Amino acid sequence: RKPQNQWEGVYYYSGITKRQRHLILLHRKREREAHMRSFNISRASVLQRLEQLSGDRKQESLPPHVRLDLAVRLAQHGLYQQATPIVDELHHQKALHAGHYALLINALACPRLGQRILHCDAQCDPALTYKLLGDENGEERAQEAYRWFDLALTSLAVDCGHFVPYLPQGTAAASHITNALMRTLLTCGYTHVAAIPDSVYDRMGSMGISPTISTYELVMLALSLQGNMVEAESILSFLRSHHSEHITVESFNALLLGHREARQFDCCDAIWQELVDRRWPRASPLTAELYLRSIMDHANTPTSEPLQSFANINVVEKKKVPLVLAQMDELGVPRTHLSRVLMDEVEDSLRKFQTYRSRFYEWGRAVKQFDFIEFRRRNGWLYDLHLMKGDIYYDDTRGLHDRSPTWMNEVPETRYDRLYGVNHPDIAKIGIRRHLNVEYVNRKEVVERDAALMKKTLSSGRRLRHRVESSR
Amino acid sequence: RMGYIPRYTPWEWIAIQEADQPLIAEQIRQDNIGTSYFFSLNRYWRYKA
Amino acid sequence: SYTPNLTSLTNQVNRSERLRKWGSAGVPPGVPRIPRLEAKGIAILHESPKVILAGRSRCNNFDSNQYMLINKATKRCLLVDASDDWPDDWAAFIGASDLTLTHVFLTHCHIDNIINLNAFLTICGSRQKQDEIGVMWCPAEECWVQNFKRSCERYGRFEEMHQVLPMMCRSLYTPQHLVDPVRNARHLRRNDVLLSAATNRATSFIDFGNGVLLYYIFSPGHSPGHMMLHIPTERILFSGDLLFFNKVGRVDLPWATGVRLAESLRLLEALPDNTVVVPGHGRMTTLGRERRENKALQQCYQRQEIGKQEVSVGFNEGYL
Amino acid sequence: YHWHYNLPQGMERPHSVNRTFAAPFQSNHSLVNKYRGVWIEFDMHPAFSVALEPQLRKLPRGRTLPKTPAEEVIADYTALAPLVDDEKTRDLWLAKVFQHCAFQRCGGAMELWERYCHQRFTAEGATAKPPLSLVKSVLFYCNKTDNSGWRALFDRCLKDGWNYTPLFDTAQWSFMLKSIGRMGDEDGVRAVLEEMLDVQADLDRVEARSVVIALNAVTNADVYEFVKKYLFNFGERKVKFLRTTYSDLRGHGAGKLRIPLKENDNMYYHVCWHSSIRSPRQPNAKIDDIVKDKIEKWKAEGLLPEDY
Amino acid sequence: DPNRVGLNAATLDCRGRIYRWLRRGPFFQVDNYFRRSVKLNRDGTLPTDFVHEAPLMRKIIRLAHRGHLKAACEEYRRVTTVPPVEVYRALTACCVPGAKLADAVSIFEDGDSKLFYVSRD
Ligand SMILES: [Zn+2]
Ligand SMILES: [Zn+2]
Repeated sequence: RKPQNQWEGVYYYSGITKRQRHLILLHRKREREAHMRSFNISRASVLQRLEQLSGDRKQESLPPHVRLDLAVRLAQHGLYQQATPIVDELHHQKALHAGHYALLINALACPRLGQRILHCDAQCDPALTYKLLGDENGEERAQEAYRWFDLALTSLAVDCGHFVPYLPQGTAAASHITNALMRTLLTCGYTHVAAIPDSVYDRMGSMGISPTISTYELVMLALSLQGNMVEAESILSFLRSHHSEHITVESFNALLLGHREARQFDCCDAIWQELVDRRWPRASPLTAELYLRSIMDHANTPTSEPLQSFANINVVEKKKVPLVLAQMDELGVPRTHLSRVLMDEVEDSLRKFQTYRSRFYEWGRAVKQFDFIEFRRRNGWLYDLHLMKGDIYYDDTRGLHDRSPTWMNEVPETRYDRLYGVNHPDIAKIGIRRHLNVEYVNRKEVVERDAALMKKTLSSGRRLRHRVESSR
Repeated sequence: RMGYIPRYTPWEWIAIQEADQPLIAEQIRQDNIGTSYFFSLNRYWRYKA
Repeated sequence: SYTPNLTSLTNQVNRSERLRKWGSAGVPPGVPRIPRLEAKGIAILHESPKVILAGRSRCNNFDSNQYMLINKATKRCLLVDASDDWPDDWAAFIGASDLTLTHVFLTHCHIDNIINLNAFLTICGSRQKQDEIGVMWCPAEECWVQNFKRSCERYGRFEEMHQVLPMMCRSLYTPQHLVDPVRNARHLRRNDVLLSAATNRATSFIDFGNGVLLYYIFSPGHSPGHMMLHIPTERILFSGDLLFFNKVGRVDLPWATGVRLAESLRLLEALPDNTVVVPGHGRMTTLGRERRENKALQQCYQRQEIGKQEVSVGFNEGYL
Repeated sequence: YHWHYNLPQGMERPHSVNRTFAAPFQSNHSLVNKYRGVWIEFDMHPAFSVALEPQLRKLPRGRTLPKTPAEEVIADYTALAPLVDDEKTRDLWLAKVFQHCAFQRCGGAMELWERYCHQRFTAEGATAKPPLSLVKSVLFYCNKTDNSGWRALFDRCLKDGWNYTPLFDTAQWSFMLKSIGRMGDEDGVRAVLEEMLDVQADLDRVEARSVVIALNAVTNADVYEFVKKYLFNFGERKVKFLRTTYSDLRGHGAGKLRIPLKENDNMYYHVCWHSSIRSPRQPNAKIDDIVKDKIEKWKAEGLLPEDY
Repeated sequence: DPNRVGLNAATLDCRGRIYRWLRRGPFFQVDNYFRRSVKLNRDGTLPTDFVHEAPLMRKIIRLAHRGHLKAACEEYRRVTTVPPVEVYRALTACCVPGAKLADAVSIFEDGDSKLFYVSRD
């Protein structure tokens, strides 16, 4: 029988229909419309709230907390220009305090516009949200964040009016506003996220403000977005040496994000395996999102030294996805807290690399194998990548023939059968009888039949020799 | 060379053979709750012990 | 069989006829080599004071036969249709009998005749090292030596595919190679005989030595060039594929004419009945037995008597 | 021919067949966990659900069908539904009794549509838009009891109307086509099948007993030629299964249907012709002047003589 | 329908049916007996409503409400049809006063994917 290929994989169904990929694209466009509809309804509500309190309260002065509540809601929805006359009169009336300034600068980073950018524009990539928030007035919001920081430190000197030459730089309010400044500057452009570890951090050191754990995590996230990993791991190495009790999850989230931008996928594996090992701080769904997206960027990355001679090699990195999802079940990370863009690619890796025991008993049936061949024969133009087009270290002088008796042990049956007539002058050296040298099962019976054929041929040849010359 | 047959399969050829065949989900064998002392041997008759 | 063109791949009956003949495999199993088991020895068929006929029956899985004429005086041997699955006994037989292999006679150039011809000239040519062996054949078989590689693909003889035939090499009847002046084992074969279709009883013979003449007879119909061997002094007729025991050759192969085969059966009616006809397949018979109890010869003359102008006789089930 | 044992037994070349060909899951058996029914999408606010909880108890919930007779839940909506002052609560409650009267086949539940919802949705160019759960429940009801009121509602779901046809499931079209073939509307079959092709519905996954009923009621000549070009839109696996189901529903398995089919043999012979086609093998003015010039010649030749 | 309950089998007549019997999977008798039996109905409801094993379902709920977990697990092994939602509600309520989480998950995992999502409640 013709042999079957043992290095050919079993035919199994790993893929989706053209209707299903269209229906995934159609359903994902509906919820992108739903988040676009949800933002503009609430944006129009805060703009109607602004014009109501400006028109009907034209001469009646509002209480300062209502104007403070509307100023943070304007800044959260990306409307920074409608909020700066509100904060300028609240600072002039001296109604703002230490916590109020940190509330306004944290609102200036717009955590309502970033929610629309995440679900609709950035395709649920948490690294791309910082890259896309910098375009909607990134330099303009950074100047007002620097201006409100100068408004804050001027107010803190009034609010602190012993430790008198070391106020307000030694208080908790100075670092809280400085942590609010670095959080707002991360949402700005590339010129301002580069100024966080260099310009803002040295200004905090020159002012003598003691940092906190949220200070270092935003600096590590700022160095993560630049792509500088030799400095980002050094800050956590300072935190691993000195302040190890206060390390939260966001330092690990910066390093998982940072090696994803630098495309060092071997490093981001070791950070995830470290977080599974220590199990403290707890793995957020942002940890599972940043690590699984680094797998998919590594899986869709083409290689160029074999130049894809047979297939894509990096697609084997999606086999780790059932291992990571099994680790999320024990870490307490719910897999339903994953984004819709990532969950389609996670289930893409699951139907390609996962099988159950009930399916493994039925996946090799000849009916399913021959359906795979006919479906490749009928429509292979729709789903194909090709159709689109002693001890040796102390040995040096070896001791040979150490009188080890091979006659105490018994291996007596090593008889070998060679072909008849090797040195015979009548038998030729080359011939088709040379193929008898490669035969193992019938080695004894073939060469004794071959010797009996060659002995009778040389006997009949030499008896024909003696008959012809004796007759003439 | 004229007859070079490698005695080690290359890293590209190993990665192709691993990427073509799927994994079995019961090979992870993780367990954190414990053994069902009352129900696991008395489950439904098709998938029973 | 033939070249798989576009209409042969898009035909359903090509996929259906390959299911009927060979079952679920669809590929025809070839004609393999006979192993060193189930193989017999070389027999001495005839001994005469002039020549000696030594033969071997069923030397291929085509059930072909291998014969050799041994001249007693000149010590010169001659192979007829050199196709043996083991041409190593034949080299040892001529080496132990002090014989000189000078020529190889070929009746026709089917795969039952020239499958091991390069093996015959290499093994027997190596023994004379411690004048080369000639090939006697008819140039009408040029169409069958071009399709020798096609016949080896269908019958599974892959080891003899990539072998240039020695009769295809440059002989004395061909223009010579103009090699660079800065090797004639394969460039020139001086010992080569091309037989002519104008075969008569006067001059169309081979002088085998000591006064025996091998009259070659052109008798097509099974093949374009089919040269029998007739020894009138010894009553021996090597018919090849023309006449067997109670049957004749096939016509259902290319370049095989049924009306040419009937004319080939009529040109042996002047030979006596005790002429022992020695076919290429099966058992040997006499020409008088085939004139009495062969239905192919009986149908050939019955159609001739009732007035058929183009008498067409021939087999469709038998030997190649 | 083989591989010898003293040779190195390495892999000759790797084979990536499962990554070059990504095959979707195709089984001849149907899915054992599918709902095989019309979903209502009950999305009530969680304050009226616990308030109307003794009234919603006798109503069909998710994968649960209570056997309360339909005349009691009609009387519950007759009295208690004017008490609740919420528009979408009464519409979602009315969708459940329309679903409850469909499963028990109560033909008198169409009075509830004319009582409450006809005047504000389907009367005299109403600009109000009904919810999707209400349109799905009344179209499933009118198809179950073979009511003729589906035509005014199906015309409202077009692209200029309510535009609810991209929100219909594949099981909604299966119950739709079964009722039109039972009542025998030739233009009702064509207007739905043109809508299903315009909406890009799953044509290969409609119920096969539903298609062969809607195709059996095709008797008009112009819509019969529409079926001939529409039959190529199905798959080759689907069109060979439409032949086997239509041959059994008119043959031995005629008792599976509630009412028997009518004998339409010109649709039967065309489906048997179309299934065999998809399966593998196993100038009048110028011509009339030619003939009149010949008869003119034959009278001159004498071949066509006069009276003797 | 109580009188139409029962499944008839074949006789393995021809040689081609013997070769299919020798080429069947590991679960061919128990799988085809499970699919010829109870399945999801035309209206979409469960096959829970079975007449012949109805008081057996009353026995398990009677055993799981009194705290007899092991006896309720023993009578659950005797079922052939799809059990109702009320037995899974009673079995998981029997595991809570003893904090038996491993038994309660295996009760849910039996009816989650294998028995048409009757325990997903
Ligand atoms: Zn021949
Ligand atoms: Zn022959």
